[PDB]
This record gives sequence, C-alpha cells and structure tokens, in this order.
Amino acid sequence: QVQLQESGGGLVQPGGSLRLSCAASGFTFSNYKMNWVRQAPGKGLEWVSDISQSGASISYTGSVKGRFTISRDNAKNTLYLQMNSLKPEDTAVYYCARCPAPFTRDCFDVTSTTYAYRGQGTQVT
Amino acid sequence: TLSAEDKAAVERSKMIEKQLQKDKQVYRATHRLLLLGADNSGKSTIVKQMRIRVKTSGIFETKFQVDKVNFHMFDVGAQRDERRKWIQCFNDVTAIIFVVDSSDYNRLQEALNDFKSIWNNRWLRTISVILFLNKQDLLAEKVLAGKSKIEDYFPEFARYTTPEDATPEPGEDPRVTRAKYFIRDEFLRISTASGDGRHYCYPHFTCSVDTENARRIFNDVTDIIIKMNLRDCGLF
Amino acid sequence: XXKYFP
Amino acid sequence: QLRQEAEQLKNQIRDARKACADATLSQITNNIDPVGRIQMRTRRTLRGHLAKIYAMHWGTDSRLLVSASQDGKLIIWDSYTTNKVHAIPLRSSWVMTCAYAPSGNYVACGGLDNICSIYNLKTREGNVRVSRELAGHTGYLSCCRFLDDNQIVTSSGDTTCALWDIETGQQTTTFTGHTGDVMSLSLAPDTRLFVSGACDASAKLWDVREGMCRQTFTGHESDINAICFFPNGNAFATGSDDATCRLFDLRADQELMTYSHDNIICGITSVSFSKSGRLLLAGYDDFNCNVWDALKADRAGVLAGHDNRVSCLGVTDDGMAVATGSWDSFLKIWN
Amino acid sequence: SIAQARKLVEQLKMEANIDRIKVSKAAADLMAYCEAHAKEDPLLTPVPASENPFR
Amino acid sequence: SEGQGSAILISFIYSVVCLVGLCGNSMVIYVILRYAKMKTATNIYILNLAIADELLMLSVPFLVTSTLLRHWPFGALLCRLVLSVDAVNMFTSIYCLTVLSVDRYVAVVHPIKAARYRRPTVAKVVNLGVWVLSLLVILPIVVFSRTAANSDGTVACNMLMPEPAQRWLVGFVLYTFLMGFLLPVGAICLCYVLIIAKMRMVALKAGWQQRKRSERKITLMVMMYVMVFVICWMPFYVVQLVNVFAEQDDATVSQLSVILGYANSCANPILYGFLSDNFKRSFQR
Repeated sequence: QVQLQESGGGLVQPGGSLRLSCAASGFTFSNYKMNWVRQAPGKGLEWVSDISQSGASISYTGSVKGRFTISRDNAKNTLYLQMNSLKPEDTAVYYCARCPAPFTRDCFDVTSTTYAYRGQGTQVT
Repeated sequence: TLSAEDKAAVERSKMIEKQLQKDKQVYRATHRLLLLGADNSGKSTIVKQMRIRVKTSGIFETKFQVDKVNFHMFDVGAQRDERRKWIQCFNDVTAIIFVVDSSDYNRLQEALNDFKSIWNNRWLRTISVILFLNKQDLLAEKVLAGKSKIEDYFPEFARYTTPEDATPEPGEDPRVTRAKYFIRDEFLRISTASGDGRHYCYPHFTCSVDTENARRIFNDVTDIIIKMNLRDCGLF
Repeated sequence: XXKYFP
Repeated sequence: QLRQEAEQLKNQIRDARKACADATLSQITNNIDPVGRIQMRTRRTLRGHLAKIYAMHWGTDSRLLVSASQDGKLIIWDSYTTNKVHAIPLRSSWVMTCAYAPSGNYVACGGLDNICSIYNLKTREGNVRVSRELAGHTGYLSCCRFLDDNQIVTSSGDTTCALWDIETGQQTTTFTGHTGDVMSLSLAPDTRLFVSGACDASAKLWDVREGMCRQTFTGHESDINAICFFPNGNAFATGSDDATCRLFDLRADQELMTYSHDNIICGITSVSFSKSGRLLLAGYDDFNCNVWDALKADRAGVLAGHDNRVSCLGVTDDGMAVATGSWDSFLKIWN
Repeated sequence: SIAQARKLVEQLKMEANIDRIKVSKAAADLMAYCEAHAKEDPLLTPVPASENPFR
Repeated sequence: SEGQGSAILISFIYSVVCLVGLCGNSMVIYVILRYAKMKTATNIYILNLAIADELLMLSVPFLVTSTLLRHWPFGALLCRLVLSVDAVNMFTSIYCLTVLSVDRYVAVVHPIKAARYRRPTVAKVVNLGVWVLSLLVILPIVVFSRTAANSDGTVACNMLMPEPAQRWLVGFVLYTFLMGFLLPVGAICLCYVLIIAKMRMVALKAGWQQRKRSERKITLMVMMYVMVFVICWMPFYVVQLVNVFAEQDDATVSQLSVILGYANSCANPILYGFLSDNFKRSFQR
C-alpha cells in the first residue's frame, strides 16, 4: 500500500535550520517524480520544490532558490529537505506528493485539494 | 445475390456514409479551441465571445465566426482539482488558450507550473498554447503605486534587463514594459524547455477589454494550421 | 545525340 | 484524534490477509501445460469515424456493437456484414463512455456534460431521438452502463456512484466513500455486485441492494484506468498506469496474480477477459495489446496493428472475436 | 474532518469482519472453472473456417 | 592509351553513381514499404519518385555497356525499349517531383480545398495520369529510336532523323529542352515562392517571433530543391544545343553532363526523404 510518512517538525526559532525526512513505502520510490508543497493558515497550496527520479532535474520557487535544499536517497527510499535561514512567515504545513504516472515529466494535481498519494505533512513554525 | 433485407441494409449504410461525408466538411471547416484558466484568471470575461442551461454543467461551448471561419471554444465548468484524466480527451484540439492574470505574484509562479504541465504533458506535447497576459492595467497600477515589490517574489527581476527587441506603446512607462517583458521571458524559459518542433507558444498582452482579440486568435489558428501542413508534408 | 556523345 | 484506531484496523486487516496467504496462484497451478503463442489475425476492419474513438461496448447478441468517439456521433456497427445499422447524432461531442442494453432497445452515453443520455432504438418516429436525460452529477461521467431493463449505473466525477431508475429518472441508489476519481466499473454476471476502480490505487466492491462497500483492495501503485470482472463471478482484474495488472478474488480477499514486464513501462488503457477467463487482454500506450495467461503470468500473445494510443477493447459474450478501438478512428476485429 | 474520519473508521471496522478463506481454495476453484470451459473458448481453441462466422 | 584510360574512368564513375543511386532507392523503398507508411499522399509521390529513380539506375548499366563495348549487339527492338524506358523513368521522376511540389503548394497555401482533393486515393490516380503523360511524351522518341549503320561497321542505338535533318533535330531538341526545363522548374519555383510569401505574410500578421531559425531550414530546403536541379540539368541542355545547332567538336566533355544529371536523380532521394522530419522516426525505429 502506498504510504508516505514525514517527520522532522518542531517548535523551531526564526533563523534556524530543519532537516525534514519523508519515507515512502508500497511502490517504486525511484520511478516517480517527487514534489514538496506548503500550505499556510488561511491560504492555499503553494508549490515549493520539485525533484525528478534520478535527481538531475531539481526546481524551486522564487523564495527557495539559494535558501533551501533537497536530497534523495534511492538505496533507502528517503527524501530529505534541509531548510536554513527560516523566516517568521515560514510557519506552514508541508506536504510531500508523488507523480501519478511513472516515466512522465508532467506533474498534475500537485496543488489539488484531495490527493490520495500525499502524506499528512508536518507543521513548521 | 443480396436479398431484400441485405439490400435495405446496404442502402442504409450508404446513406449513413453519405451523411458522415457531408458532416465531415463542416467538421473540418470549423475549428475547436480549449479555454483554460484559474478562478481569478479572468476566464469569465474572455469567454464572452457572443459579439462574433444546466446548473451542474461542467462544460460550456461558445460558437463565433472570425473572417468567415467558424470557431467553437470549450470552457471547463464545475470540475474538481483533479485534471490529469479528462485533459487527455482534448488531444485533437486546434489550440489551448490559457488565461494568465499578472495581478497577484504569489499565484503566478504556481500558475507557471500549470503551464509546465500543459507543456511537459506526454499526450499534449503536440498542441500549441496561446498565452494571454490579461489585466495589464492592474499590474501597471500596482507598479506605479510601489506597495507590492516584484523582487520579493522573483529575484531574477532584480537583475533582468530590457531586451533590444522590445516595442512598447507610445506613452507607456518603461517600468511596466520591463515588467511585462520579464514575465514573457519567464514564460518562454518554461515554454522552450521542451518540444522545439512539435508545438510553440503565442504570447500576447490583453486587458480583458479588446475588440481585436478575434483577429489574433484567427492569426494563431492560421499559423498552427500552416505549421501542421508543413509538418505533415515533411517540408518541415 | 540523346544520352550519348553525338 | 482517531487516526491511531484507523492505523490499528489497517494493521489488523493486513495481518489477517497475510496469515491467510497459504500459497500463491502461480504455485498451485504450475504443472499445467503452457498456452503457447496465441496468434490472432484481423477479420474485420471498421472505419468511418471522424474523430478519436474513445469507448465501445458489445451487445448481448455478438452481432451489434456500439461505439462512442469524440465527435458526438454513435454508430451501431455490425461485425457480420461490416455495415452500419444506426447513426445517432449526439448533442455533445465530448463523450467518454457508452453502453448497450441487454434487450437492444436503449443506448446510453455520457461524458464531460455530466449527463449520460439514453436514446431509444426501436422508436416509431423513424429517427433516433432523445429518450431520457439524467442530470445531477457534479463531475464528468467515466463509466455509464446498464444494470437491468429499468436501472442504470453511472460513475460520476465527484468520486461517487449512482444507480438511477429509468422510469422516474431520479437518484435511486448512491455510493460514496471513494477518495479518487472513479475511472471504470465492471458489473457481475448475476447483477448483484460490482467492482469500481478510482484514482487512488484501490478498487472497491459494492452491492446493488445493500448500498455499501464490503471489500476494498489497494494492490496497485497508480491510478486505476480499466477494470473487468472474471466470468466465474468471484474475481476481477485491475490495471493502472504502473504497467502492472493485478488479479483480486472476492472469496480469497487477497491479490492473486501480478502481470508485469521490464520492457513495458506504459499503463493499461483497457482490459477484458475471455469466455473462459484463461486469456487476459490488455492494451497499452504503445499501440499494442498484450494477451497474458491467467495461470502462468507469461506473455502469451502480442497484437500490434494500431498507429495511435489504444482507447477501448471489448470481448464478445461468446469469445469468438475481440474488438479494439484506438484514437486513429479505426476499429479492428481480431480472432 | 472528524465526521469523515469517523465514517472511515466505521467502514474499516465493518469491512474487517469478512469471512476470509485461504488462497489455495480460490486458486483450485479458478483452475477448475478454467479447465471446465477450456474447450468452449474460441480464443483457446481456434475453430476452422468451416464454423467461424468471422471469415 | 589516354583515351582508353579516360573511358575506363568514365565507366567507373558511371558504375559508382549507379550503385549509389540503386542502394539509396532500395533503402528508400524498404523504409516506405516495410514500415507500412503508405497511407498519406506525401508518401506515395516519394515512393513513385524512388521507383522511377530505381528504373533509371537499372537502365544505366545499358549505357555503361554501350560505352564499354561500343557495339551493342543486343538488337534494335531491345535498343528501342531501353531508350524508351530510360526516357520515361526520368520524365516520370520529374513529373512526380512537380506533382509533389504542387501538392505542397495546395496544402500550405490553399488549405481549405486541399483536404477535399488530397486523400490517399487521388494520389494513385494522379500517378497513373502522370505515367500516361510521360508515355505520351516519350512516344515520339520511340519510333526514331533505332539502330543505324556507322562507318566502321557497327550498329549505333540512336534517334533516327527523317529527311529534314537540321530542322526536325533542332525542333525536337528545343521542344524537349523547353518543356522539361521550364515547365517543371517553373511549377516548382512559382509554387514555392508563393508558399514563402504566404508564410512571411502570416508571420508578419501574427508577429510573435519573426526570426524563426527553423523556417530558415525550410527556405534552405526550397532553395536546394531548385539549385542542384538547375546546376545538373541546364548545362546538359546547353551542351546538347551547342552540339546540335553550332556543332562544335571537342573532347569527351558531354559525358560529364549525363553523369551530373543522374547524380541529380541519385541525390533526389536524400533531399526529399532523408531530410524529412517524416522519416527520422522510421530511421530510429
């Protein structure tokens, strides 16, 4: 069964660093594109980071380029996200989603309301 | 040879084939476009093409005529956020007009991500996309005000320079021209990362109140048609 | 003449 | 709040399914003789559609078949004489499903319009007209089939299923609980149960009289595209975008057999069993249909005669022919 | 939501009471069903052109 | 022994050009037929062009043997048949090139009507029509093509001229030159320049990126389709006119014109098949 568990959240101070870890099980972790999105209280979903299967295609949004970083481990099927220089506005719920179709470049429903292939996310303050 | 029932069946089949052949003419003569956009993307104003009844209707059709050529624009109505299954049905469409409003930068980058799913799609990789930068007056007023900064959402705007091919309208501030050209470049950096021979993009600058958008739509349709003809004949 | 010399 | 209870229930269900796994399907029946290379040839070539064909459905006589393409026209093809019997012009060109009544009197078709309109074939007006319209759904209809001579099953785009009554034209039975968009639904031969697959890598069994889900099997990893019920009335095969087909038994309540290959990476678009159920046909995105064995999980046959993506596949009630329709507006009958 | 979670928990508790049997019995039943109708399958046993209507 | 060496070199060049053309046309026919790509109108004209060029490359060995043996003991009827085939395959190739150019013109300039008259059926009818036209054009070159007695005592397979020698020869040469050059090259140049004008007008009316570094390739394609053809065919007719009207005796220089003319028909497959985006997928698969 497809199940993604995220961890690493805590009562962090503005300006610190957090190492979030997402572990997926029930499918081929090395054959699906991965995405990390955020949701702020009273706002909508926002695409943050995108990483391909091999890892050569990594993309970020405006306020993440040069600040955060993402890494992928296929031997252990893990996705790490290192966030440095945290701003007071970074308090949000982060979610990790996978690509619906394998061996595809497009990623639909990355910001969909109801997504069955997405974890519960973690709170970052 | 053939009995009475067989002869009647053959005659009915010939009549149906003649009807299909007659309908094929008006099917190939009229073009079909797909209008897409977000909620606040101004899709309610662009769809108003009446100048030439179901509450739960998830698809609407608008028929109009430009330069004697008939066009049918299909707009998705009440539909959930899951758009990965039905989008494969719009594979034989002539063009996809995606409305973009540059009024809220926080909702722009995310949208750009819809353009990169419209572009990096495996099945929709051969359909051109018509880009309309709607509501430029709002962006101009926001830039002249000075409250919202573009560099807060896009760092590349802090080092972007106006290209030599820029042609602004006489009387417009150079800042809004630089902003719209930066937006066009940001769209082109995504629209040029794939394809290069299968489909292209058509960026334009609209304000939701124009009487010449039909001419641009007809010109884009003609360009797509001649490109498809050049690709089919191998000349391309 | 034709495809020859003369 | 109660997530720990749901996790404990899921763990208990998983342990119960694992404890009952005595042997696998490929281990009980392994000494059987191989089916061999099943070579099929084209018998009839049906052409005439103006747009990409999307769905098809065989009747209960193996003589007529209904087809729904993306042009708003339905054609009742005849496999014996290779002729057209009826031409129904639709009010909408974007359809995604079609069906044929067992008595051959009504034909249903729906799509992006959220309405699976039913048309009558034996009308006295001389031309096919609108017989009934079913509105009320808040999403595109992916599977619209006939359950009986008076009921009609539909799978709406809001992750719900609805059994409508043809006489009154109102919502008679509802089925809610799905998290993903339902893509296909297969009815049982006894018209008592039906399995439905959604865009959540899971299939659910529902009853036509109880109105509740009793057996849910995840099995897959991506969105399920097609589904088909086994002729025995106790099993069903499912296919997703992960290029892996999976068989699930209702009585065993566990996955039976998995069909996959390293060369195939494209998902399944249509799936259907044969008359006996030993050969399982599945068309892929590489314009070909693979026929596997339901007992050996080996490549039994490959049929490649299409130029574009295959959209629909249908096996007759007697299994004498298999119709395949792709986006090239070409229906091909293989035997 | 709380109501959706409660409904899901109730559905799981109701579905976790099915009288599940072993897989060997279902496998044997499927094998017997496939062997019984093996001769009546035109795809498994290709009939000659003397009786095949698709000619 | 300079003449013998020059003849051997000319025959070797002829054989090399013949082998290159034969292998190219065989590869083209294999790509067209094996992959079952004979479904569009653009894939039938190219196939007929390849068939005509293959017939030309099969008729070339007759000219090679005529150059080597210089006797032709095969016979008068076989000589007439070989000349008729050698002429009709070239004329059919040129007419198929013209038909493909006209079809591309109607497609990219009159798109509406096009599809009405452009199905994969009308293509076979047009091919049969241009074959009949080629046969009718070659028919006057059939009666004259006979074996004449030379001074040394060997037969020569040439076009026999009636009692008017200076009149009818110049008339036939001029008619062949005029038709074969002006009609096809004109129908290929006017149509393609109208295509280019229409494309430029559409790009100007719908200006989003006027540069179009690909249309550069289209333009280059047209220009090639018409520069190699001219450079290969016009000097041949010029040499023929000089040898007929002026009758200037020189060294063995007229053979180079025929060599260039077949190299043109050997390279036509590249220009039309190898460069098409419609064949890269078939080559990779």
